[PDB]
Amino acid sequence: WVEVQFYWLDLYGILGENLDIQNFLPLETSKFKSLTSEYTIDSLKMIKSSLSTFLERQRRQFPRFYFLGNDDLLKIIGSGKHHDQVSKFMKKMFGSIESIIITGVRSVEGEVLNLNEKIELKDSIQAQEWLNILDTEIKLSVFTQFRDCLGQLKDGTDIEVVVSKYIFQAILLSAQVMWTELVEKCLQTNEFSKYWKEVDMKIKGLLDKLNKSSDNVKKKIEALLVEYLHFNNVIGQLKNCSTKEEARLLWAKVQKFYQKNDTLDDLNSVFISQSGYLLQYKFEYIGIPERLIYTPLLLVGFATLTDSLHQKYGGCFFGPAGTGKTETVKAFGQNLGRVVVVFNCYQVLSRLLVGITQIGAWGCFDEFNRLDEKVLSAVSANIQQIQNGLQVGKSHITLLEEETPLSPHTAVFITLNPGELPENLKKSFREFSMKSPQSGTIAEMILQIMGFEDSKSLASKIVHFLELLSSKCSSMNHYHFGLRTLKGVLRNCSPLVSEFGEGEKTVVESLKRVILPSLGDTDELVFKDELSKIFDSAGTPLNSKAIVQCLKDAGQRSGFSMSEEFLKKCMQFYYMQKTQQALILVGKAGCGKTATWKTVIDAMAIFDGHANVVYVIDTKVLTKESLYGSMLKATLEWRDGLFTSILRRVNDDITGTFKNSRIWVVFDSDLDPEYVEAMNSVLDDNKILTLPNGERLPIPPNFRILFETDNLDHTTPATITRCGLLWFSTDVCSISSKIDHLLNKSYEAELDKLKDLISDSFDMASLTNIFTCSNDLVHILGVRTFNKLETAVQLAVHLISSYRQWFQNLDDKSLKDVITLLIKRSLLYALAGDSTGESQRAFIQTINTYFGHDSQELSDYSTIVILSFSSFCSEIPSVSLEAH
Amino acid sequence: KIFSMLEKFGQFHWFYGISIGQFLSCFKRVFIKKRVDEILWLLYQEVYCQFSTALDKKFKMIMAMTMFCLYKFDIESEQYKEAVLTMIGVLSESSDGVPKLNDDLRYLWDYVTTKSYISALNWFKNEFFVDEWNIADVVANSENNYFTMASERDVDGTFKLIELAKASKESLKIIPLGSIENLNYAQEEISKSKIEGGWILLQNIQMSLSWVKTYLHKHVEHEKFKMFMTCHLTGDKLPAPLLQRTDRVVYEDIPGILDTVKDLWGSQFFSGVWSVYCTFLLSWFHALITARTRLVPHGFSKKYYFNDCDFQFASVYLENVLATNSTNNIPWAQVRDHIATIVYGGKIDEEKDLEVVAKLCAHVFCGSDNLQIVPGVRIPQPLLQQSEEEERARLTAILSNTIEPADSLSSWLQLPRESILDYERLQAKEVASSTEQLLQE
Ligand SMILES: Nc1ncnc2c1ncn2[C@@H]1O[C@H](COP(=O)(O)OP(=O)(O)OP(=O)(O)O)[C@@H](O)[C@H]1O
Ligand SMILES: Nc1ncnc2c1ncn2[C@@H]1O[C@H](COP(=O)(O)OP(=O)(O)O)[C@@H](O)[C@H]1O
Repeated sequence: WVEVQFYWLDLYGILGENLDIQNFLPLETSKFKSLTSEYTIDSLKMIKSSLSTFLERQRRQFPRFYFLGNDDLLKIIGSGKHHDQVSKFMKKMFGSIESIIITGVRSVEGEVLNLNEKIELKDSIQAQEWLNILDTEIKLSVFTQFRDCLGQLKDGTDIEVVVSKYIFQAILLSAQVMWTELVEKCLQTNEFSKYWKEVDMKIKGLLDKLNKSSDNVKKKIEALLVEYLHFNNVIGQLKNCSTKEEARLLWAKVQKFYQKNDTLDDLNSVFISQSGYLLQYKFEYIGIPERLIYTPLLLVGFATLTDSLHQKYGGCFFGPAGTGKTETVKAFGQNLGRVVVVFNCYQVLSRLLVGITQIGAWGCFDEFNRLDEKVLSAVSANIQQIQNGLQVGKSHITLLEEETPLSPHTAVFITLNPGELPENLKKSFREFSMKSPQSGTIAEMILQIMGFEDSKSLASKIVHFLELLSSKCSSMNHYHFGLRTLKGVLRNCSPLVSEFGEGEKTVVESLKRVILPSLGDTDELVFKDELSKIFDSAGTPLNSKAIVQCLKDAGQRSGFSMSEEFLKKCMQFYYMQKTQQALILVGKAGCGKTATWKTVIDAMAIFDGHANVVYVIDTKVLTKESLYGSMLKATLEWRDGLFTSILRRVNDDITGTFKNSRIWVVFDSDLDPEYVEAMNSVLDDNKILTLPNGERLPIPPNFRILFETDNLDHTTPATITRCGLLWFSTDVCSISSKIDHLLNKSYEAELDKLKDLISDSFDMASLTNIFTCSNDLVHILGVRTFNKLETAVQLAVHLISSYRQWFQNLDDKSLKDVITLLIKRSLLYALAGDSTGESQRAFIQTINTYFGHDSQELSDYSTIVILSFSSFCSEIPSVSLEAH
Repeated sequence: KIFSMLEKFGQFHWFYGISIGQFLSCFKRVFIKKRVDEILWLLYQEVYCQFSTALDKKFKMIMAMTMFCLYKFDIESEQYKEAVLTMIGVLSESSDGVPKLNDDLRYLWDYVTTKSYISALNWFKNEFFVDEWNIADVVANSENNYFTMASERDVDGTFKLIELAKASKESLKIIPLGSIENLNYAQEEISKSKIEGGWILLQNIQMSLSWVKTYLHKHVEHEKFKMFMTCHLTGDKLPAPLLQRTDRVVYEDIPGILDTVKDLWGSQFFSGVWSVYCTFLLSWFHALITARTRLVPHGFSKKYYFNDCDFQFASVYLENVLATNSTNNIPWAQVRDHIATIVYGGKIDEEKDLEVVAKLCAHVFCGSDNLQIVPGVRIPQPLLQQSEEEERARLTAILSNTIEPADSLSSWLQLPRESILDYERLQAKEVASSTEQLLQE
């Protein structure tokens, strides 16, 4: 009833409200009217399947609406009057616009765009018309910002005032255009020093504007300084050319931007030249996205992509992972002022492919080798059909047995990681094999853009240090020393400069805070030795007495022991949760993980005075539907899962406590890729949660996520690198420390004299001997004695507590003998209790010979009866079993 | 014994699977063609002449030497048995010692002493297997109608089947695939030629192996009807029931270089004198790199596959360069870099191959006053008063008069002789080790 009513109202808002759209399917609309008058779910589903042709025509009206499924698109169509639910899901439309401000639009990362002129809105306007109007308006706004930026720059105005008003795209490509023009004017003569100095003072003034700017302005200015460093490097190389042949070759290799000065068109008026090859700029808004640091091999990849795409043939990359192929493709695409869709590896894939070839955008495939044979063959056939249609100049293509128009600018890109594509693809693709990218150049330019006074030498030192680490440390599964880790280190250097300053010390401290938690023990010693040998800074200890005092206070409050390894792990966790949001704690079973982060919670609750809320959740115990949600297909009903309910309750904040408290949601189970890929949107810097119903639940900055696991064989390197990975190489305690903590815990769960006698009776001298003797004993279901101390304590102290009723009527020697016998029995049934009878008697003999002959020798069948020391022979009851 | 050896060959590779009815039909052909020693000799000759063309060159030499060894082991004495065994051992450098002392055996020892390994391997075919079979002899003396013509890459049988169809005056139909329209056209052509006959060509069917599994198993005496399909020896595995119902033919890539230059320049039908000169140099370089491709141990380090696509893209690039230059100053450095690190080095994933390709590019695209492209002939630069037809005639005349030397794999590709002798010695070692594995088992 509810599902039928909801579907009827949705279809009424789609088709019944609007006129002159029922002509395509008159019988289907008549059936819908009949069922609406009668009011069913099966008929509604059959109609919505028969309305796909009408839905296909609707998607053909505005091809940019094709990127969604059926449900999201019908939600868009139904809300065609309130002008809502469309701006919210704008991220999936263009990839660089999050919402609509009609005054303008707002980017995903947080940049606002202003239209050239307003667009009138009415309640009788269908979505496609004003959507296309908005697309044309934002494009024309980019064009007019280009032309006024060119007018201002040719007038003589400085970049610092232009960059603060317009969009990054316009000023970027304007600077590219004027750089091309002035390098050409320098090439017509033999003068290059003056333009080099001019761009040098331009870079310096842009840095001086950068150091006192807000977040969006800082991101835009950095995204401009990467290309300005490119311009500086190119002009410096051209000045160093001995002959004009080398200068001409180097200028032909690098990109050049030209604008036609006679064409009346706007979108077809800017082209890109590289070694005589022309590519058409698209002029699509991108905001301030990530800009790759430019390297000569990046320019070679740009050149070969241009050479491939000139002849209507797509590009294709292959090589080892970590060399930067997908990011190279993305930088090339957004360099042309257009957004390249990204595929992560059949019906949905083919639908996205046909949408791409009917929109004219670019398609990029990542990690192409993880497909089954059938889907691989079908995808290869579809790409071959698209590429043959593009080569033949066909207006329309017979792809997926539908007649869809083909744009001449459609391109398909595929990346591979060999150690393969079929014959038909390699007959119509060009393969490129990039080498290891120069981490020296990337590091040097990112350090220069971050204002490091010693950039080239420090970059060379840090890449040499990373190479030594990769060539000297162990070959562990989670060890990644590629460019991702270096970029993460240099990104985490940003909050540390406010306390350590630019130079070697900040780099060393961030290198410690990122690398050192993820290493083992001998790897940690190798890292420390290499850091001491290569880097000059010895790492003087900063003033952190308050936090270590708070950790020690929390440890003595919870009864924990403050061993230096535990302090090291606590400091690593604290410094790693200062910046990183999603932490992973990895170690052996029962090695002190939950205790570690609970101690951190208590210690920094004391330190900050800030309230803490903990929601302990096991990953594997709850299923996927119960953890997040389950779209009940019977009536399209939504039941919130535990994590999603917690997020909704903390977003609502009815009580208001969560505005002044920290909330952690731990995941205390083995990591499952099926359980962590569902929250990959929370994982990165987006800090947003996706849902099956499509809700985008924000995550507050104090809402931290934790993971506890014992192994990392079944965890992908993608989540490892994005998370702050903490590794527990060994146990965080001594045996005496754990035995004392367990004694204190059960005490909390002549009493003082009894406690003193128990604590003194657990003398470590003979305890260590018997523990290392039992460690050599074969135990079934072999577990460490560090996991048997709990059983020993909880048995011994409970036996003494139960026998406490007869402790006021015996001598001190008898009490000592009783205590010793109970301790011996508890340690027998804890340490050697999981071993054979002969080994049990051997451990009895070892206990008797290691606690001294003065103590009461525990027999193999000894017991205490209500009190005297008896043997188990006398308690056997004779039984007289009956016949039947 | 012969069938056991052929079963071993069929076990070594998925394309050599030999049935038993084929062997019995070959034995029938032994008596059909026109005392026990004569029958045995005719058996060996006919079986080799039928089952050589279904193997590649290395297995051709292996089977020839093994058949000669078996015949001489059964017929001749123990001393010749030991002599043959020790020559095979010294071919693989496993048994050291002179054979016991025969004019032909002395010729073998002379060839082994002179380290002419390919001549020593071909001596068996020169001495015993007098008769040879080409593709025309196989297709003429075959009672079937479905043919598989597989080969390595860097070569195709399209022109060979064109020549065969011209020789037989039959209308052939080359049917490329890649689209569902191509599949439907091939299906219609098959359904037509199953009624009206005619020779039908299929090319590179390994990509359409799925269509093979869909259609050919369900599908498979008309006059002048022979269906041809072309596969790749390095491709995916074909079905065994499909393979056993058809005749198998392996084609060998040509060993020459000047023939490749002539074949490339005979298809570049035309941009004036400079475009033609650039296309001529590009055809020469494509031929030289394709010749260097097959020398996998020494010239290169991995068997790449440069088809005509990269040559076509380099031609387009040279056309675009020549269009944007009115000063008659060709940017030799720019085209050299673009060929070395994008065109003929884009697929390359190794540094050393890039360095040798760049060295060859500098040797070919130097653009000197008087270039010596090979030690044999030198191509002078064009003058400034010529049209396209005069340059075409001059280039064709300077192409025809060149002499291909016996050391073209060394002098033209600029490699030391020791590398080629080591490669030939390694091939001899592989052949001898394989035939020992055939012998002792
Ligand atoms: N100073 C200490 N630091 C850490 N753990 C301690 C300390 N003293 C005692 N312990 C022991 O640590 C236990 C807490 O569990 P612990 O953190 O060691 O396990 P865990 O590795 O989180 O376990 P799991 O692998 O089952 O998730 C306490 O029950 C106590 O016995
Ligand atoms: N010019 C560049 N600027 C910034 N990062 C780069 C550049 N070139 C390569 N990278 C690095 O390439 C790595 C990612 O590429 P890659 O691992 O090949 O993608 P995939 O895993 O999808 O194949 C990242 O470490 C990125 O830092």
